[PDB]
Amino acid sequence: IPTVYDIYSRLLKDRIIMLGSAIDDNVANSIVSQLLFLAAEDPEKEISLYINSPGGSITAGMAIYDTMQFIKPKVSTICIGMAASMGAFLLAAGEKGKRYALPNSEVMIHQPLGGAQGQATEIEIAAKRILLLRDKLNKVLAERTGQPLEVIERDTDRDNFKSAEEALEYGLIDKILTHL
Amino acid sequence: IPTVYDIYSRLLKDRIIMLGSAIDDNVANSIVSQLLFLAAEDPEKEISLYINSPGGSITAGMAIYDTMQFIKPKVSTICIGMAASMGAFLLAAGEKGKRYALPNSEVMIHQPLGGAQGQATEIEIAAKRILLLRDKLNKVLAERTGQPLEVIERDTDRDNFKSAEEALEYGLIDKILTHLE
Amino acid sequence: IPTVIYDIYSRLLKDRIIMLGSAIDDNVANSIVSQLLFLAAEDPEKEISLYINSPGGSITAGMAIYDTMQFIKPKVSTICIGMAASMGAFLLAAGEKGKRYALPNSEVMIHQPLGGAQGQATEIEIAAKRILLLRDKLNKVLAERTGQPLEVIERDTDRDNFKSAEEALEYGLIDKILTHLE
Amino acid sequence: IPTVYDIYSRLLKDRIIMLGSAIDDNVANSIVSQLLFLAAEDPEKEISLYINSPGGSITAGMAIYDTMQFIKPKVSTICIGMAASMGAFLLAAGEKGKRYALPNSEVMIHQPLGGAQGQATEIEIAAKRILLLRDKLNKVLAERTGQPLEVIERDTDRDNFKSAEEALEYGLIDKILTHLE
Amino acid sequence: IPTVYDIYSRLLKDRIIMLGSAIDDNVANSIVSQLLFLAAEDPEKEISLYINSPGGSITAGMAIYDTMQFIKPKVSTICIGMAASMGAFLLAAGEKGKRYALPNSEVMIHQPLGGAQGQATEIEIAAKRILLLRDKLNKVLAERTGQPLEVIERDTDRDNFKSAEEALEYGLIDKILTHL
Amino acid sequence: IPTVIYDIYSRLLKDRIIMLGSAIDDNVANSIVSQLLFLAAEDPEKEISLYINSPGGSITAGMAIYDTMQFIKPKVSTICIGMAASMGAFLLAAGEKGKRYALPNSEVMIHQPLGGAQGQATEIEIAAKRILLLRDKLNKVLAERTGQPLEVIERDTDRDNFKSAEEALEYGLIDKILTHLE
Amino acid sequence: IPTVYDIYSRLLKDRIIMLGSAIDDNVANSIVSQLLFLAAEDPEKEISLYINSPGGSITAGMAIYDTMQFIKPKVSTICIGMAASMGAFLLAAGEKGKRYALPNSEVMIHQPLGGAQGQATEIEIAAKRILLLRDKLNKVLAERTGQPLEVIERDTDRDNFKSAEEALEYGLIDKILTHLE
Repeated sequence: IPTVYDIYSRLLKDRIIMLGSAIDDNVANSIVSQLLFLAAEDPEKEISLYINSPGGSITAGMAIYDTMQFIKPKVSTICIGMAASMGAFLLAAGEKGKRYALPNSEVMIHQPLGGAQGQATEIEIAAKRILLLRDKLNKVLAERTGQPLEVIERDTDRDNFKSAEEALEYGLIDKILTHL
Repeated sequence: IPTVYDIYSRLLKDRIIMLGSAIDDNVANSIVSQLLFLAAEDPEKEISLYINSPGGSITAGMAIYDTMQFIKPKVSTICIGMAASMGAFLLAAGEKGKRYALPNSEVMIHQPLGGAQGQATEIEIAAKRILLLRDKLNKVLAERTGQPLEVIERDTDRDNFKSAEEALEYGLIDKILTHLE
Repeated sequence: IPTVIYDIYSRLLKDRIIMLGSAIDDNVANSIVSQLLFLAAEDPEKEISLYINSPGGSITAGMAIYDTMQFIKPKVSTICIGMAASMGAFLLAAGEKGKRYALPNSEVMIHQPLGGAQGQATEIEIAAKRILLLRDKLNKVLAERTGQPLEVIERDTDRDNFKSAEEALEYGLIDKILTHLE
Repeated sequence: IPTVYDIYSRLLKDRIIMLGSAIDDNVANSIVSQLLFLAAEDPEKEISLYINSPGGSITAGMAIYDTMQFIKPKVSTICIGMAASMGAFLLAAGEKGKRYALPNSEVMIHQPLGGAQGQATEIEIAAKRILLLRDKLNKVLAERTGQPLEVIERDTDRDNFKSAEEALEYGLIDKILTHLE
Repeated sequence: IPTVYDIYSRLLKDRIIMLGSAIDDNVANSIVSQLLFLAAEDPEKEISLYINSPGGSITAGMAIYDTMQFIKPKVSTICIGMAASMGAFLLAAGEKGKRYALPNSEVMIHQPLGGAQGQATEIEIAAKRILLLRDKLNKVLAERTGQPLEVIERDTDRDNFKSAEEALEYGLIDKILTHL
Repeated sequence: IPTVIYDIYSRLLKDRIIMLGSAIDDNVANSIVSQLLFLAAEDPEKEISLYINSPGGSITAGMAIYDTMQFIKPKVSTICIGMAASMGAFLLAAGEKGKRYALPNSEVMIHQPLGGAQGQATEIEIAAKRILLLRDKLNKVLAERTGQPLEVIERDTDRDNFKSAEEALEYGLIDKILTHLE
Repeated sequence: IPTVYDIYSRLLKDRIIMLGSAIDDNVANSIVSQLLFLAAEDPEKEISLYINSPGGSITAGMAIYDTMQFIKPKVSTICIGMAASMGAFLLAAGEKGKRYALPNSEVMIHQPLGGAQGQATEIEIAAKRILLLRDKLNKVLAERTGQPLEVIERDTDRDNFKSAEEALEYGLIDKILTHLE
């Protein structure tokens, strides 16, 4: 980032948030803070969230997600480059009707990844958790896309890569931008 | 973090503290300092503490906890994303009636983790300590939630994960926010 | 990066010039896209110049830049200075047709995508199928930008293909080889 | 931390010093510098030193200690979270009558830790030193607490963990907070 | 570096660029940017490029080189301390007649270094490349020095170290400064 | 290091106070010497105070400080706060005779030089000869500063020698033990 | 390095350059830049270069050296603490008559260090180079000191450590200071 004053900061002035990295507790905390701030400046005006991320932590993602739905402003999402795992999720969380993607953008969805370690009990505790998480997310996706849960389930069994059009068709995005 | 003033700093101007990392001596020291500062600016106005943390050091946590109860202002807590171990604890420490959580927030509670090393004596010294710590915390939770000690004890024997509603039911939060203002 | 005259790269951005002099990854892409978006907001009418000296990078990170370039109103002129390979070469070719330059000793290299699979037969197939489409997708874009028929681009990028400024001009990657600015 | 003026710095403006880390030559040097600075701004006004530290170097600690007793201002200490080894020591060094601690604060005291390496002679040189150090410190504690040396000696043979009340009873703190004002 | 407002920056104010490190994509990018900037401030005034470098990437070097020949201003070069590989090259790229070097400066030239790895084909692809690179550079040197290609070729077979005078004689520099 | 107007240590320098609270190496010496030189340029008349809490350091780095102290016009007062060993102790003793203080529980340790040789017999001899002279050189300086006869300093620094504030006062390292700042 | 404006920078304002580290391409580049800058501000006024360095790269050194002789201003050198290898060299490069050193300063000179690796040819290429370098430097030293080349050669065969006086006698410095101003 070129200190022209942060570049990303000047862009925030026009109500634009840039997510171009993996999603972890830290990134989430920043983006959530940006969202909260924008909502305080003008809870009326729209917000744009560009997304080019490989995914990240399930919780960190939901923090962003909920924050988006929580604030008054409508958050428009634009998948630029690539949006997978939570990244894809967040793209779909954008205000229905304002979820865009560029021509060669790419989108990928899949079931949750995790790990258990310890006693049988402990592992069960973790397996039960992740499974609910999977179920919780799939349901959210169903609403955002329109696909029936059954589909989302079978479709995210393994890495599912989709093109912008394929993404439009599935119900992840609403339109493919070409000129600004 | 952006500089459009430090972002987290501008948010502090509206009396909002952001905890989005593990809790250690350092983080505790920062948040306590923020709380103390806010209390000096206007000991009358409310304070909001967003929480998305995996937990941390028992002592570092209590430092925050006590500081919250100590200052005049009422600290409102909002679990955003995830609050476990001390994180969950702090969420519950928020002014009764103003402890919120978002729809897909998640909350986990459990007994303390630690380690002993050395002579039998030394290990006993540590085992006796941690056990009291566990007991001390559990009692605090009982008050904050309303659950009887017995329950908190049995319920935190091993990692206990709860949804926002499950959290509301247990007495950790008071309401699940969905719309702002 | 010398502090004053404040980032030098920043002062250069003031004259609407973006410098890409490193590999291309999610991070770099994010910065450059941000610069492009910013410039388009300042004056969607004026031209933009993107100097390029990069070894290539992530396919996605690249397309992000690519699409952003085609997306914004301003016309993005590209100048291969030193070296432009993989996505780097690609981006050079994405510059507004007619304003894609390269200096005398610039060098340009193109090739098919690199990647890796790991896991069950299924998983590997999933990856092989993906990369292959990616290759195909990119090759098509190149055909348009260069004028070469897909067939050529395919056979020509089977293995690292190094080209000189002239060879690059001939292939249709650049339009002119700059020599001075008086 | 957050820059809204560094936060720890703004807090120093109200004459408050934050010790929330282990104590080493470096930390000591910073805190001593802060103390000296505050004494130059107004040698009349009180100073507050919040403490949440695991302890540290015996010398680094004494530097702070002496500096506290040296300057004109009276240094009030507040154990927030946890104060052990030198940390505990410093808490006890606070101006008698103004050594506080919050509800769930925790305090631990113990004899010195060290190491020798080399020739018999060299080890003896080190053993003789540390032993005097132990003795020197114990005496200081006796004065600050009121306990007779005999007690301090036997009581710090091995890690001794105390609760806020237990700490009040021993004579380490004077009062336990709860509500500011 | 110390503040004067950076020191290397204040020196840039008098139109002086300092190259005192190896040459890599990054360094090249910085220096090229400095050159472009200076050319925008006053395409009429001269520019001075002090050089004390062990060499670097062939491409990173050429980027600098071409940029020097490309801009309107004349770039004067001064080898201070040591200039080898590309470093030497850049010294020779300075505006003919204004390529200086201090008394105990030292200059070294040599053929390109690189590496191949993989299938016979792949290695051939790399060998063919580097060889052309060598040839390309040698030709550039011939022009800048005046030496016939034949000489440059045989002379750079292995590390060739030259003193300021030896450098003057070869045609790399034009004069050895004593006290400006 | 809390920046507040501005870095704590800097504001303290404004009142002519230098803080040495770390080991002594080429770097630290360079900073402290620079501070001393600066203070001497601001007012070569006014006194300077050098607080010391250091484990010691490089013999040369130390002497650099030492000489600089004796070199400048201002009189440098030293205060051992916490601990002063090896060069640290040395520097404390270098303070203007009469203004070398120490707090109640300060501690001071002195000892002969530490080093290492490596290589040919010759090379090792070169190093052994050097360090020995260094030891001798320093001991002499200490004799003057303390008042103790060389013989004593020699025998007394054969192995780590730890001294209390009083023991330090008695030896002649400090002049008075402070109790009030005033 | 305390920000008063930075100490080293304020010192540069009075035309003083501080070299207190090993000498490498980077340090050389900085010091050269400082020298060039000072020469632009007032090519008439003298410049002082304090030196406390263990030595460094032969080329990095020469860059400084030549730059010193190149600029109009006369560069006065002061060995403070220690000056070895190139460091010693630079001390000797100071304007004859203004090369000082403090009482306990120390100065060490020696022949060049390096390394070869590869084919016989390659090694010869390097051996031939370093040898010329040694010869080149020795000659410079002869001029600066007054000693005949033969002496410098034999005298730097192996690490040669000299005291301030020994340094004065050899012709490296001109006077040993003892009172500034």
